[PDB]
Order: sequence, then structure tokens, then C-alpha cells
Amino acid sequence: PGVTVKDVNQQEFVRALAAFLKKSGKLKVPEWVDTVKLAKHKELAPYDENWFYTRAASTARHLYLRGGAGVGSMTKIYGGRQRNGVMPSHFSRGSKSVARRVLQALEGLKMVEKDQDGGRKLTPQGQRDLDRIAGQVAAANKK
Amino acid sequence: GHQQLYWSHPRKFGQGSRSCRVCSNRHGLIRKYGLNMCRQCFRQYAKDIGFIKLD
Amino acid sequence: MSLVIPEKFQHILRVLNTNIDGRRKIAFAITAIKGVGRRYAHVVLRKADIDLTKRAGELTEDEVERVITIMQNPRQYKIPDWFLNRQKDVKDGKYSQVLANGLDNKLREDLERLKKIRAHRGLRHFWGLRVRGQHTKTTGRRGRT
Amino acid sequence: AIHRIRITLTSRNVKSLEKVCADLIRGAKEKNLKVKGPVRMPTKTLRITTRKTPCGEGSKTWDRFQMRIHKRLIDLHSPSEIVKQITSISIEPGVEVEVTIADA
Amino acid sequence: RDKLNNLVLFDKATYDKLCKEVPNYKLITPAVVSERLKIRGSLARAALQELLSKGLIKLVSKHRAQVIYTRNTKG
Amino acid sequence: GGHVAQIYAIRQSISKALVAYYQKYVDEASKKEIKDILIQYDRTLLVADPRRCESKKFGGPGARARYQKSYR
Amino acid sequence: MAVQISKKRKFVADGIFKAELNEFLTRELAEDGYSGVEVRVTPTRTEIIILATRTQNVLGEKGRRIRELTAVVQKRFGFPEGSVELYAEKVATRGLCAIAQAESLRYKLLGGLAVRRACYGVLRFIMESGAKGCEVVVSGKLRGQRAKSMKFVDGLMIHSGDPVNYYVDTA
Amino acid sequence: TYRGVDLDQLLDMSYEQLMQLYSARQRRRLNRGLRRKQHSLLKRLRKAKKEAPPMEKPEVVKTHLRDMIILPEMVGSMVGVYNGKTFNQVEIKPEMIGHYLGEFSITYKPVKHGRPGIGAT
Amino acid sequence: DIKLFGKWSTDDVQINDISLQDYIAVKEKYAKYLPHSAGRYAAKRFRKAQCPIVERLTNSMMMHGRNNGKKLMTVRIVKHAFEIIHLLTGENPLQVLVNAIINSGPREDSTRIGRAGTVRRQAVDVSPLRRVNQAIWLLCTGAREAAFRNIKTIAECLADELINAAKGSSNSYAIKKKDELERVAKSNR
RNA sequence: CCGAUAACGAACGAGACUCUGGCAUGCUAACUAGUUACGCGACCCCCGAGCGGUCGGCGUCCCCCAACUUCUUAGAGGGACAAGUGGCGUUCAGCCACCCGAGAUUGAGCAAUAACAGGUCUGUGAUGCCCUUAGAUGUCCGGGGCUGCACGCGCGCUACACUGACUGGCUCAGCGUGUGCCUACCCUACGCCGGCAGGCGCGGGUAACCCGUUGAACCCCAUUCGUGAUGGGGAUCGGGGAUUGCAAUUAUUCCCCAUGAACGAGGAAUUCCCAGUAAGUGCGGGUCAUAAGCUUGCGUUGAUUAAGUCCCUGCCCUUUGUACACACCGCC
Ligand SMILES: [Mg+2]
Ligand SMILES: [Mg+2]
Repeated sequence: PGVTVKDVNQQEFVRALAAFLKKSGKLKVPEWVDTVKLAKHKELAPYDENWFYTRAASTARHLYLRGGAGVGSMTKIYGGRQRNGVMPSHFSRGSKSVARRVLQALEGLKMVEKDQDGGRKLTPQGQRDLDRIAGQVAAANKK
Repeated sequence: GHQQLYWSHPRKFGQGSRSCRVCSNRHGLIRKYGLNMCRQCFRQYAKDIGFIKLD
Repeated sequence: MSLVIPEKFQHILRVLNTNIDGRRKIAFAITAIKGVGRRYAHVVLRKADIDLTKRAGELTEDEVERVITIMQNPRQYKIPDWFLNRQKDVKDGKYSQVLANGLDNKLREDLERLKKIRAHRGLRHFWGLRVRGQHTKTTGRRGRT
Repeated sequence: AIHRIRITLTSRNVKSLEKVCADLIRGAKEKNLKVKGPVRMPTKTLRITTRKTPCGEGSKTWDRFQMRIHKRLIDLHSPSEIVKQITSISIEPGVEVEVTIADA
Repeated sequence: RDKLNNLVLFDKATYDKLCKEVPNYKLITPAVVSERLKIRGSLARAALQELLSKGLIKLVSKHRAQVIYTRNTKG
Repeated sequence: GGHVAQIYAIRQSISKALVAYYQKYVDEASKKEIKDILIQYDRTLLVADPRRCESKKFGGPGARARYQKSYR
Repeated sequence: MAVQISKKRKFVADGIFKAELNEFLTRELAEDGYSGVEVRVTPTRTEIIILATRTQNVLGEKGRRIRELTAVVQKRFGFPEGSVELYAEKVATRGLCAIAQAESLRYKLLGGLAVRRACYGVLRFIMESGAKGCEVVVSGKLRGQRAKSMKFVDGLMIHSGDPVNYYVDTA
Repeated sequence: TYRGVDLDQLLDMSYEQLMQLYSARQRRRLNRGLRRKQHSLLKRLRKAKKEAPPMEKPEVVKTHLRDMIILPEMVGSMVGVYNGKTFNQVEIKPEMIGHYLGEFSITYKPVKHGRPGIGAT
Repeated sequence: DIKLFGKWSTDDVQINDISLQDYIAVKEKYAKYLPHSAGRYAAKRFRKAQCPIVERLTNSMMMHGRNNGKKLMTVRIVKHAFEIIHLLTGENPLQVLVNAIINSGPREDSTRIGRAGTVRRQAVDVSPLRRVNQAIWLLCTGAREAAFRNIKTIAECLADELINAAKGSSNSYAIKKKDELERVAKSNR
């Protein structure tokens, strides 16, 4: 009964993934994680302290879903709704430096490799890590 | 005046940099698909180009 | 946590030259000071190493004076350059965050400087009209009639 | 050879393209070159909406216009070399053709 | 109807008031706790999850915008 | 599509696939006496809703609403 | 490829060329019974066919004028030399061409003939040519300064739907 | 003082190290090449200033270009800035450096409202 | 067998009056697992009559500009309100809703055009479908103004709205408006 | 339309027409679209499955080196006609309900005579007449203005909040564009720098080939806020940082940090709207060197109410009254 990340609910999955990332802390965390907003359209920084680990976990899951996602792709996922105040709203994208630092940290832990063309994907042992954590969170969620 | 000021004003862009390809109008231009034609001239010639009504 | 209100839970504080309510959360209580906002409060509390889930009345004096030290002197506590209000002053060109009625008199001296040099923005400020080029034809009727 | 060419046909109407695509492939079958099937690409509907009035007075009546560009792709592929056999066009006015090879 | 001036932290007067009869009736929501105990409502949520931890409140819904509790079954 | 239209597409597709599978690979007795429950429970489980959209006109904000008019 | 513009732009340019050529031929061949223009295009070259009643008159002495217009269209749009030919062809039943009939009526009016009898003669010739019906409208400063409009119509004439497109010529 | 430096240092403050002291718009403007008319006008004001009588304010110079950023070496000149109708003379203060010439020759006189007319009945 | 929202079997819910039993659709033929079915019930007259009244509430509960497409939130509000009312009362929530609709229907109204005495000239008895329509609309309106500028969230307001209407205590907007309309119709007889 | 009939024979309009949308596992074709099967793999289960699960990872139009078009595309066609039943009907024209059916009323375009002193000579090398024509009402160039503000009105937008806001996670579209005759101005993947606005090298696309599997918004799931003018609201206003341009001031646009004003649902009045409709919600195209609170379309969520009426506002026919005929804004 092998468990893929698709057989577990992705929200507590990425929650436990970020928790494992926190306890096994080897990330190249930039010093400005305490200052920057996660996007241009945001007006508050993320409430979580080690939100960087959570975002890195989410990016790893997205690379599992579909590879070759460069910085612009990931900001398109992490884009959001810019309220623009009195003028009618639109849509904005995520922070390019934030996603780029997340990526450079992800191949900091070499769980991500750049592709032959543009963008980067997950290495097989990173796939192994994701699947192992999916199985363990499946065991926890079940029992 | 001499050439130094007769046409020295730049028009590499902006509305004055475009005229109708039929009547040289500077209003109601349509630049879609490189039409470069006056709106009224478009409505006049739309049969001739081939834009026809189906709805 | 979820215990009784502390004995030293002052309801409002006295910060610099203004008071702030301790009943709300700390992340938003100090924003009542003119020149302080949500983002600035967030960063100074994060760099203050003080819990954000607790009210401003239940803090202790060392914590609040740490906040005072950070607010008055943010450059030396790793605040980046672009986060300050009075950046590159017209008087002395020094990067400073201004925290109190100093901001009020700094705006005052900027406006009187603009009037003294007879700038168009200063002229519109003296006349009370819009300075950013907004249309006055239909709007701004409330302040006059 | 060995030649593998691509021929594409487009116009603004449907009848001319269909009749060219039919008679051309019939001639191809009479000339025993195996034919890759007619590939009908999605139609480009160039849509232009414009106010009916030329002055702006009235009921703000907008007239929209359409131009439908249909195109078809037919590959001619033979073990023998192609262009020396087939050179004739028999092309009516109004329809567009492009002669490309597998190199192109 | 002018204001509510609700308490943000418990005192001695309301802490035991929360403790002794709140897990005795049917419906327990932050709304009813705040409206019948004159507390803020964030304090209501905090107290409710503390009493969840204390094991004499049963949860039924646990939704992000509407959480419902009840007393334990008696009898 | 969206999310709930996605849900309805999936449920219709599964229902239609099962009735086709039971029509082909086994007798149509089972096919009919599952299609009955499908029909007199939910006709839309086997019949797609033909309504898609409706075009906006050049005198209103949507397909049928008109822009607000004034006289004075 | 990069040198060639997209198919959308190319078809737009084709329509533009059709419109410009029609306008130019109308403005020049107005007195010579111009009816319409048809162009046949190939990658090797293009063929231009000008439908006109007076082929003998639109052509100059020994084809001088057709050569003139061929050189004009060669230079104006910048084709390669010898990549365009212009043929003059007589239309069939010029009574049915509303373009040619409108040009004839315009000539008869500019010559000084009365509008009433000229319109009657044009309509009579059109119906003698054989058609389901015809309609002419004259608007302008008839009689005095104040504007008036005449419509002289006979036979069958629809107004609505698709079939009016390919059943009634409009000029 | 403009940025903590005195104007005496500003006279020998060359353009490239000055662009750090100006604002972003002014820095971009000087980063772009200044054209011939601006240079000629600077030559004009420098000529007038050197030939100006000692301890006396210079003679007036007129111009239409009012997009010129005020340079610290032109402080004290008599510039006639076009308003659309006339040329307006105004002092160049030691505070006006980051300011444009059009920012002091107003193009309109402020409106004094009288009794409304037939409109808004 | 149906167990709408996973529980609360419909078969024990019984309509007390024969007046609206042709227009309450909680029966097992109209009982559904989840109140969402874009069945085009407004395409034809009297097709909403066969629509389950829970779905009718769900349609009628999402209003007021900010809520014209937020039907999922409406369904979740319905589910939480059903949970709340069953915890508060202990019986079948659907029974509570049916009783609230029955007690919320205003049995007659008044309408006319000419010179009215107090509100309208003539008194008119109403149809059961209009009874159901007015009941649901009054309930949604009462809950909406019950939850606008108070801490008590919309689920609780809808819950006690249904609770008070299922019995009748002069405490809910729906039955108060019903009594006002009936008194006026009594006056305009 | 049936009928009667001093009318008969017609005609236009409507209808008929074309597109649009809905069913076609019916046909044709699909390496610029896919489906299935297989083989490489990689990872989980390996306790043990192994024809276990995932793959938008790699291949099988690389030419012999798998099949098919269900999904996608676009053509020829079919398919719905009041066709059947029941009821009403002079038993005719027709109408209601129902069965089967994708569909038993899909929205548009076109749209008659006649007319308005309705708008355009500021679209035209459309044009009559009049005015000007060298100190020009021609034309060019420079600047200003068209934004200007005691005030009134219109079209919209934001909003007034817990059916909410912020923070994080999860997750689904379709129109349609994209490098130029003049004409300089394209859509963009990836990699790096920066916090953002931006900058720096490499590519792809003249396009079902690249952006792009258009990872949109709304919505959904957890978090904090707690009924306050509060974390709603971001107008005003200061500083600073980026982009376009010859030039950004009366701020072009964008970013950041400060300030949070009125607004607690709106009088007398009045607007639009009946099913994928209103409304919420984002996205395209136009304008564009820079750009959308506008507009045209597209897409997502998806309702209450009604199957009637002339009460008001009007409209069509017939009769009747007139002193109206510039036609009741009449005339007197
Ligand atoms: Mg018709
Ligand atoms: Mg805030």
C-alpha cells in the first residue's frame, strides 16, 4: 500500500513537511525573512515566523506536481489579488527574490536540480523524501 | 525656417506619429492587425478588406 | 496564557510623548503613535524578540524600553535602509526614522520651506488646494462648504 | 530522392478550401503518393467592434465585424522525390498555399 | 446601544465564572460566551481551547469561521 | 471549467461511464436497473446541462442588464 | 518566418490592397465604364483583372494607358518587375452592374440632363436588361436650396436577411 | 545645506557624484544626457554671473525651458522663466536645487470666485 | 437512507398541516444528500414547488451584494446552523425548519391600488407557495439583520431564528412581520 | 394564419435568412491536438502482492519504430417538425399539459414606406456658399492651456464590514493578443542581482509549434482580529526608490515607509433586470513611448421573484369627438 503525496491531503501534508524541514534545519535562510512582505500586493508580512520553511515546502510540492517551474512560474502560483485601494482590484505576482532564494535553498539541499532547458525539477531522492513524508503523514492521519 | 527647426520636433511616438492610411486622420485610428486606418474609413472600406457581419 | 489579568497590567501606557492602549495587541497598540505603522510595528516587535500573541498592558518595563530603543535607533538593529520615513533629508541628508511630534514639526518646516522658496506645491499648500495634480473642479467641496 | 513535404492551405472562406483540399488529394491518389490526412487548424476569427456612428451622437450603437481565417495542413510524403512529379497548382484567387519540406 | 467595553483578559470575578457553569449547558460558541460573559471574544476562543485541553468540553464542528462546542454527555 | 462545475462534470462522467460499461460488458438488465435510480434521482447525472453562457451586448454590463440611464 | 508577417497581418494587408486598388481604379477609370476589379495572386506573380464596359476606351492607343496603369501599380506597391499583369475584360450585361449604371447616371447628370428623365431612362434600361427589380435614390439640392429626396423603384426588392447580400448590388 | 554638504562643496560637486545626492527623477535626468540648449543656458548664466558687477545681483536672462533642474552653481541668478504669457524673474535660493524652473513661474493666477451665473439653476 | 449532511434522516419529519404538504419537499423523493443541485427550478412555473425547502433556503440565504455567488458558504452556514439547532433542541433539525416555515407563513395579506384606508383597500387570502416564499424570505431577512453589527455570527442568528419560528414567541423578525401583516389585513377587511 | 367578404391579383416588412449554442463514442482526418497500450525508467509499498500506485518524466512520423479519435480541433452531414398522446377549439386556423428526446421559445445580425431643418463641413484630396491667405484663420517650432475651483448635476469605482479583513496552504477558465510599407513602439520562457517597483545574459514565438497545461480572481481549508470608525476605508499629505520619453513640475505610471479623514447602509426621487439571467468575481482587446476607475468581449460562482396586467409610463388596431393640421408644448 504505497502512499503518494496525492493520496494524502496536501495541507497537513505540507504542514508536516514544513515541520520536518524546521527540525532538520539546513536551509540557507536569508537574513531578511523578518522584513520582507511575501508579495508586492501584500501589506502584511506572513504571520508565521519560519514561514520560509513552509513556502519552501509548498514550492517542493509544486515541483513534484510539475517540473521546470522557474521563478516567474512560482510567482504566478504565489501571485495574489492586489486590492489597489479605491480603484478596482486586479491580480499581482509573488516576490521574485523570495521564490529565487527559496529555489537556491532547495538546490542548497540538492533536492532540486536545474533542467536541461530552463526551470528546475525534483531529484529522485527528493522524490523519495516527499513520498516518505507522505507515507508517514498518511499513517498519522489514518491512525 | 531652415532644416534645423522645421522638422526637428520628435514624432517617433505618440498620437501625432500615426495617421490614417486613407485620409491621414489623427483621430479614431485602429492599429489592430496593423490596420492604421481611420475608424470612419474602416467602416467605409470594411467590405473591401473583407470584415463582414455575422452577428 | 488565558490566565487572569496581570497585576501590573496598565490599561494605557505613556510612550515618548503619547499614550497607547494596552488592551489591544502589541502588534497594533504602538501604531497609535504618529509615524508608526503596521509594518514598522511588526518589524520592531520581531527584532525585539517579544511575543506577538500578548497584549501591550502585560509587558514589562525592560521590554517596552527595548521597543523604545529600537524605535529611536533602528539603523543599528538591522533595519534596512528603505524602511525609514525621513530618508535623505533636505536639511542634512541623513537617514532617520521620526517617531513623534518631531514628524509634525518636520512636515511643518518642510511646508514653510516650500512657501519660503515660493514653490508651486508650497503655493497650493498655502492656498489649501490639492498638490498632487488632482482635479479640484468637482471634489474637495466638503472642506470649503 | 527522399522528400517529405508539407503543404498548408488557408483562405477567408470555407468552400474554396474544401474544394481545393478534395480535388488536390484526389489528384494525389490518382498519382499514388500516400497522403497524410487533411489537418484542419482552429479558425482565427479576427473580430473588430466599432461604434456605428461617425460623430458619437445617438444610441452608442456598436457594430462588430468578423474575419474568419481557416487553414488546413496536408503532408505529401513519398518514397520517391516529389517536386518533379507535381508542379501544377490549379489555384483559384483567394486561397493561400505554402510549400514547405520536412527541413522547413 | 452605544458600546460593549468588553474585557480582554480574565479577572478573578470572571475566571471562576467561566470555570463553574459554562460546561453545564448545550451550546458553547465564542459568540455566546462573549455575549453572556462580557469578554472580548479572542479571549473567548482562547478560553474555549484551554477548556478543550482540560477535557471537559467536546468539539463538534471545528470550522475556520464557525466553531461549536457542547458539554459532555451526562448519564 | 471551475470547481463545482468540475464536480458535476466528474459525477456525470462517472455515472455515464458506469452505465456504458454495464451496457457493453454485461447485460442491459443491470444497465437499465441502475439507470432508473440515476434518472429518478438525478436526471442531470446522465444529461448535461446545455446552458453555457450568454453574450454581453454593447449597451449593458452583462448579457441582459442595461447601463443606468438618467434624464436630468 | 521572421521576415514574413503573420497570417493575420498578411490577410489584413491583402484586404487593404484590394480596397486601395478599387478606390484608385474608381477615381481614375470613372469615365471609362469602370465596374470592378478582381485580382488573381500566386507566389510566382499576380494577375489583376479590371472589369469594365469600355475596354477599348480604358486601353490607350495600342495599350498605352493600360501600360501606364501597369507601371503605376508596379511602382506604387513595390512589386518585382513583371510580377503583375493587368487585363481589361468586358462585363456581361452591364445593365446589371449598379456600379456602371451609377457612373452612367452620374455622367448624364453632370452633362446637364434633367434628373427625372435620366433616372427614368436608367431604370427603363435596367429593367429591359432583365432583373427582379431596381431602386434609385437621388438626394441633393433639387429645385431650391432646401433639400429633397426622390426614390424611383420598381420590380422586386428585399431589404432584410442574408440573401440581400448576393442578390442586390449596392452602389 | 542640501544633503549635509555646504554649497561651497556644491560648486565643485561634479555631476556623477552629485546624482547620488539628487532624488531618483533628478538622478535619472542627469544620467540621461543634457542637451545643447541646457548647456548653452548654463553658459549664458555663467557669462552673466562672471560679468555681473561685484556684490550686485546679475542682469535678467529669459528662457522658455522650465524643465531645467536648478544647479547649485547658478544660485543667485536672475532667470526669466516663461509662464505661457510673460517671462517671470525669480531668485534662485540655496534651497531650490532639487526644484524645477517651472515650479516657481506659475502658469495661472489663483481663481477668485464671484457670484455663480445662470448655471446650476 | 438519505441523511442530508450525513445525518438527520428525513423520514421522521412530518408536516403538521395539509395546507403546505404539497409545497414542502423534504420527503425522501425530494430528500438529497447535499443541498446543491442546479436543476433549473426557475425555468418553469411551479418547478420550485418540488424543490427541497433546504435548497430554497440556501437560494434565499445568499443575498445583499457581497453574497450573490457564495453558495458554498451558504451551504456551510446551513450545516452549522443545523448542528446548532439540533444541539440546542435535540430533535430533527429538519422538523424544526418545517415547523418554522409553517408558523412563519402569513395566512393572508392586503393589496390594492386605489384610495386605501390604512395600507390597502382589500384583504386577500394567500397561496401556500406564497406562504413558503414569504416564510423563507422573512427568516433570511431576520437572521441577516440579526447578525450584521453584533459579535454573534450568522450561524447562531439563523439558528435561533429557526428555533423561535418553529415555536412562536414574538422574538423573531419573521413571526413579528407575520403578525403585523395579519393585523393590518384584519383592519383592512 | 383560418375564415368571411366588391373585391381580385400581388409586394415589401414580419416571417423566411445567416451565424451563434446545445446531441451527435455516426463519417473524415489528425507529431503545431490528444486518448489508450507497451517499453525504459524514477519514487512509495516491498511485510508481499507487482497486471499495486504517481509521473504534464523519456520513446514508439526519429519512418517502420504500437493501435485509436472517445477526449481537442474542423468539415460534409444528420438531428426538432407542434412529431406523438391527452384535452380545448366553428373541430379549421391554432392553444395547454404530457411521453420520448441534447434540444418542444439559444442569443444576435439583417430588418418596409415616410419623416426629424435630430449629430457630424472637427474623418476624408466629400462638398456648395462665405472668410483668410505672407505680419496667414496656411504651416512649423518653443512654452502654457485644454486638469485650472465659492458650487450643482450625470455616468462609475471604492466602501461603510465577522455572510468580513489579514497570514499561510490547497485548488479550477475562455475569449484573444503578440517583432510593424511609412512606423522607431512585440508577446515572453529561463538564470542571476534587489525586499518591491526594476536591472543584467541567454533563449522561444510572424504562432493549436513559444509565452502557456494561460497554476486568474472569486471561492475552499486552517490562523489572528472581536462590534470599535478596529486590523474596515485609504482620500489627503511627506520622504525615498524604479520605468517611458527630448522633457514627468500643475505630481505619467509603479514600489516602499509614514496619516487614516468622511463614511455606522443613505431623504424627496429614480435606474436595469426573468436562467446560466441579475449580482459577486477576475482575465482579454481598444486607447498605449507610459498606462484603464471607461468601453467591448470572455470566463468562474449562481440566485429571489413571475408565468399576469393596464394601475402608471407608452405602443398597435377598431369605433367615436374636434374649432387641433408648426398637429394638445395645439388652438383659444
Ligand atoms: Mg426576417
Ligand atoms: Mg491593517
